[PDB]
Amino acid sequence: SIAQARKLVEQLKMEANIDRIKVSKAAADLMAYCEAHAKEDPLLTPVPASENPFRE
Amino acid sequence: GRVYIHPF
Amino acid sequence: LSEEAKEARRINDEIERQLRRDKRDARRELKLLLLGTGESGKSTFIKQMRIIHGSGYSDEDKRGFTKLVYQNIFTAMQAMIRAMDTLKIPYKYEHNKAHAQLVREVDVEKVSAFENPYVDAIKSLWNDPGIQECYDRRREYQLSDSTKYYLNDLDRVADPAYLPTQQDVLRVQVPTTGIIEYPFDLQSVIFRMVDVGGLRSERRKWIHCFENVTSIMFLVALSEYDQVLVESDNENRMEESKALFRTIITYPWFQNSSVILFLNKKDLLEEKIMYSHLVDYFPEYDGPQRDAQAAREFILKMFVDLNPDSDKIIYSHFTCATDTENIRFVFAAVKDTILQLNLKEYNLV
Amino acid sequence: ELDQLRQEAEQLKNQIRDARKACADATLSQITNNIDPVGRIQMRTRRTLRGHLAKIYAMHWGTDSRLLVSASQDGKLIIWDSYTTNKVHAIPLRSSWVMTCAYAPSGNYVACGGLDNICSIYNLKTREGNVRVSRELAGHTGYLSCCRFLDDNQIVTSSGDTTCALWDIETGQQTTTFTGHTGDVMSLSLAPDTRLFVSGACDASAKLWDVREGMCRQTFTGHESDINAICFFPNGNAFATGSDDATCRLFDLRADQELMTYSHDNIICGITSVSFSKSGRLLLAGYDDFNCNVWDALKADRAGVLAGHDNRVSCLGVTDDGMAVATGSWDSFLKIWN
Amino acid sequence: IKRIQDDCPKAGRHNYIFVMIPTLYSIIFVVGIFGNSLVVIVIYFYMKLKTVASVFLLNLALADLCALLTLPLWAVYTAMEYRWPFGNYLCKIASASVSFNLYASVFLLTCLSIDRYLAIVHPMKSRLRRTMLVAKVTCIIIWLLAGLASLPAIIHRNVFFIENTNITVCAFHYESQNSTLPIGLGLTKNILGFLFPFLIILTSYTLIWKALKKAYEIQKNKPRNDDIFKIIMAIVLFFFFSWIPHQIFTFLDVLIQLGIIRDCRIADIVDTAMPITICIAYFNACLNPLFYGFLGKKFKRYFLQLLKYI
Ligand SMILES: CC(C)CCC[C@@H](C)[C@H]1CC[C@H]2[C@@H]3CC=C4C[C@@H](O)CC[C@]4(C)[C@H]3CC[C@]12C
Ligand SMILES: CC(C)CCC[C@@H](C)[C@H]1CC[C@H]2[C@@H]3CC=C4C[C@@H](O)CC[C@]4(C)[C@H]3CC[C@]12C
Ligand SMILES: CC(C)CCC[C@@H](C)[C@H]1CC[C@H]2[C@@H]3CC=C4C[C@@H](O)CC[C@]4(C)[C@H]3CC[C@]12C
Ligand SMILES: CC(C)CCC[C@@H](C)[C@H]1CC[C@H]2[C@@H]3CC=C4C[C@@H](O)CC[C@]4(C)[C@H]3CC[C@]12C
Ligand SMILES: CC(C)CCC[C@@H](C)[C@H]1CC[C@H]2[C@@H]3CC=C4C[C@@H](O)CC[C@]4(C)[C@H]3CC[C@]12C
Ligand SMILES: CC(C)CCC[C@@H](C)[C@H]1CC[C@H]2[C@@H]3CC=C4C[C@@H](O)CC[C@]4(C)[C@H]3CC[C@]12C
Ligand SMILES: *[C@@H]1O[C@H](CO)[C@@H](O)[C@H](O)[C@H]1NC(C)=O
Repeated sequence: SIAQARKLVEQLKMEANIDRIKVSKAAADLMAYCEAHAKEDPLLTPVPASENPFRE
Repeated sequence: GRVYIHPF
Repeated sequence: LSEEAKEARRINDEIERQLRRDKRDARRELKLLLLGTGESGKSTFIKQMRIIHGSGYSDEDKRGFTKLVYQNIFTAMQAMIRAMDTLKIPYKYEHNKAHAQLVREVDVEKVSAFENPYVDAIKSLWNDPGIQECYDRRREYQLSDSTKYYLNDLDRVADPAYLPTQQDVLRVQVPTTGIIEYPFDLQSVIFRMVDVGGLRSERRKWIHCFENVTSIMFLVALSEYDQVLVESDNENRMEESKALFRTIITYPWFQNSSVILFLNKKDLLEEKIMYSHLVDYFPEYDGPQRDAQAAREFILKMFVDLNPDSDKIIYSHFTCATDTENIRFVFAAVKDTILQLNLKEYNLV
Repeated sequence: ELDQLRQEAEQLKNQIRDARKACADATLSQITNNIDPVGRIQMRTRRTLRGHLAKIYAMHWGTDSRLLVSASQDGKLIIWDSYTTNKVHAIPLRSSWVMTCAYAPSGNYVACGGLDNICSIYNLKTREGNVRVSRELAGHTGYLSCCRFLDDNQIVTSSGDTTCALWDIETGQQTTTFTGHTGDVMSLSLAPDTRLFVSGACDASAKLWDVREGMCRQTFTGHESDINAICFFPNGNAFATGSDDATCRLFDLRADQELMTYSHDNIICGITSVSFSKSGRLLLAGYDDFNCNVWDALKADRAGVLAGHDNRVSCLGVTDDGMAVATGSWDSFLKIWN
Repeated sequence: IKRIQDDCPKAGRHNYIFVMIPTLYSIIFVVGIFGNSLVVIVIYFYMKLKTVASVFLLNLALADLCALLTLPLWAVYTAMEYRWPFGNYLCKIASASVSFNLYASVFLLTCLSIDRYLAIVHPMKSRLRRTMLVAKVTCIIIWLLAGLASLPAIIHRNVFFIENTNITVCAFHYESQNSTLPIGLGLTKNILGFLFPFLIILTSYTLIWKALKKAYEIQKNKPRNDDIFKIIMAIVLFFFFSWIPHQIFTFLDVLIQLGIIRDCRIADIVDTAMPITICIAYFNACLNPLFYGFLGKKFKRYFLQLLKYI
């Protein structure tokens, strides 16, 4: 009870100091990664059957 | 002779 | 077909033959889901079936239970000390107060042998009238029903050269935090009794693992109609067991599963209904108020009435903690469960 | 005094919410409004692996992206070759009740666990004849629901006692215990750098843990009902959670906020597994209505449906190279898609 | 077209047979297609062929369906005062189609009788053996054994020209007073078609009867003695009283051929009764979907699901 409360407030005050960057900055980095590696994704762009390790 | 014409 | 592809198919073919053998041998298995209430004699219930179904116990196997025997005597006595604090019952003798602190200090896991300072501590407390009165009020707080058994046998348990008798073995309980299985081989079919009473986690996460079981075994003690437990808001244990029984039946997983409802401790009901009444705990009861058979049938009807399906068959048996026909009843109820399923698929029933 | 501490906790929680409300300039949907849609996704079942006797509960791809291990409740741990559909190993387990499975990155070990509360390590190579149990990691007090190999000598497990642990296989003793959750921990995902890992629990919250220090860094609290699956975005700065709400939610580590929700009115069944593509564009999710759904992770619109399972699809994995997706279901059959 | 003479050509040539019999054949054909085809849908879509019971029940429905397929051919052959306009290749097939499917229908009912006996009288021990593979082997052996019994029919059956009436019939010719090979057709229908199948069916359902009495009395819990025991009596007696008229008149025709019977006054009734007894032998094919199907609770609810989807 009292012990658990002490731990919880310690965890919450420890969790507060992590600085949070804006979503627009974070959302841009998600787009930046998806575009750079879009070509290498085989499921996104189907591979020619010659270089498909499944079904010849 | 006997001609058995029935289905079965 | 290169050289390597040959060995790959040789390994693959060996595995497929082994999987075929295991598939063949799995047709002999039947899974029964065992669901005890907790206070019920679930431990002594299973051990009794293994003794009757051949097997047995040997001195090597027995010596393993010796540590558990001593541990049980402490737990038994320690629960009595905790109740003294709650029911506000003090001790008759001042010497016991000090002895009680020593019993609280003992660690059950650390116990490995029974030493002299602990014999007295426990013997003296059993002698104290306050502890005996607390034992007499065993319905209010969760306590072992076998404490008298061992505490009267303390002299042999105390002796260093001690071997548990088959009766001690039957009563001792081994703690479990996971599933434990008990296989019974009746030659025609091998039963896999799956005991899941000690999972202590959310039931919705693992209940679907037993979706295809043939039957569910429910062990309920008939002597729980007056055992109001004080840990909760003074709730009747019978009501809690009925709630557990109702919840398990309504799961969509067990729609095709039969129910075997064992009613345990019928001998204790006869001894205890003489000075206790059922009507004041269950007002819907209308009986002679002194008959042990009217209460049995009434208690059974309450459980069966909880089943809404009307197509799920419930098989019921009365066990007296020494019945030798428990394994034969399970075989009859499981065989009859299979027969009805065969009839339904043949469109005969 | 108890009220003073809980009021302080309430004040701290208000501050957490206010900080997020501040760093919430624009949603991900607004940023990705002028982007090219993926279109329709056409996947066909290239393979179908058979041999399990009962329901399949977990699978894991090898790092070489050709070998995968699957766990079924019949008591078998089967290692398949995806290309040629040949079984390489068939391990019989001591307890048939298994709920998780893992494959070592080196390819020498496999792990499994379940309602027995024990994680077993099997040595594949160098063991002549039958593979044997190298180790029995014991100490959990609940069913073991996930395990992931950190290295050849470090494995992180999650259990039903609301705690996670980091074990040393050689010694056999847990090194660190991660206990902040208030419900059953059901899933666990490791970061690409193997220094952080997220865990999902039944209290509808996800937490980010630091492996070495052993403390909870951030807590994410967007879901309503219990979380069944979790997976890191390939960049390592985001992860996706699937829950029984029939919705998948994306969270960002730096933003500390929920970005997008992938949900549909027709979908009312729970989500059993989730995984990402190699580029992170496709988010795959297995459902209880017997089929998988493919989502555009940047637009939250459905792109395809992986039908062909007649029972609940319980497990789902994507190869390291991104060539194939393996889904197993309670129908006892694995399928490889491409 | 071989030219022969009919020994007594007025047998079976009555006005009331050329109109009543083709009507019965058509009626059985309409009812049988509606019933049996409905059952095949249910087993494949709802029972899903996951059990040994499904394998046997599917084959029985299939055998009854194929027997009815060639019924319209015989309906118009009897309608035109016994004249065959279809050609030799069609009479070769149409005769084999009836005999092959009818033999399989009788043999399959014997297999269900034995298979039901194992699953009821021995519910525990039969689990080890009653696997899906054994069902497939039994079913193919049944169809193969029916083909070997139907083989004499496809051999002897041939189109003939009756010089006495200038009518082209297709039939079996008993040219000799002994004619041992064609009369092996007569006895095979009698011994391998009624006696052996009925002895097994009678024995198995008698042992099922005893077991259900003992099983229902031990439990004594809400027993439905009425429904289970009515079905067993209905199944066993219907098979006997729907096949015994044809087997009686088949035996008489064997006596006619041997020479024991020579008068055409009763060779007239034998050729008169045979179309009638074939009509009621098909009652099994058009009523098997009821006895072995919808008398149980499972198919009743499956049909209601179909009714909802209209
Ligand atoms: C199937 C069981 C009940 C046997 C049925 C036999 C029936 C179908 C047969 C046997 C005797 C046949 C009858 C024999 C004689 C004649 C005279 C004719 O001018 C009208 C038809 C009529 C009346 C036939 C009707 C059909 C008939 C009654
Ligand atoms: C031609 C015959 C042999 C095959 C087809 C028979 C069908 C059409 C008949 C025979 C049994 C009949 C069923 C008998 C009982 C019931 C129960 C009732 O609550 C709903 C209708 C239902 C389900 C009937 C539906 C029609 C039914 C299924
Ligand atoms: C050669 C001919 C004359 C006689 C043999 C016919 C055999 C080969 C054919 C005819 C009927 C067929 C069966 C029809 C129905 C079923 C059930 C279905 O699940 C497939 C197997 C099975 C059992 C088929 C097996 C092959 C089969 C038995
Ligand atoms: C009156 C008779 C002709 C009806 C048909 C009976 C015979 C053909 C049927 C009834 C019992 C059937 C057998 C039942 C069980 C098996 C076991 C299987 O491993 C091989 C096939 C076999 C051996 C079947 C062969 C066909 C069978 C013998
Ligand atoms: C082929 C023609 C004659 C149809 C014959 C159908 C006869 C043989 C079948 C169909 C209906 C069956 C009946 C169905 C119900 C019962 C009720 C039971 O308590 C006694 C048997 C009895 C009376 C069965 C006797 C046999 C029976 C009458
Ligand atoms: C209903 C089941 C139990 C028995 C049916 C028997 C029927 C199919 C058989 C038995 C005796 C047969 C009869 C035998 C003799 C003749 C005389 C003939 O000039 C008209 C047909 C007629 C009348 C046959 C009609 C069909 C017949 C009545
Ligand atoms: C049949 O044909 C012959 C000629 O081949 C003819 O003489 C006879 O009248 C016809 N009819 C009968 C009933 O024989």
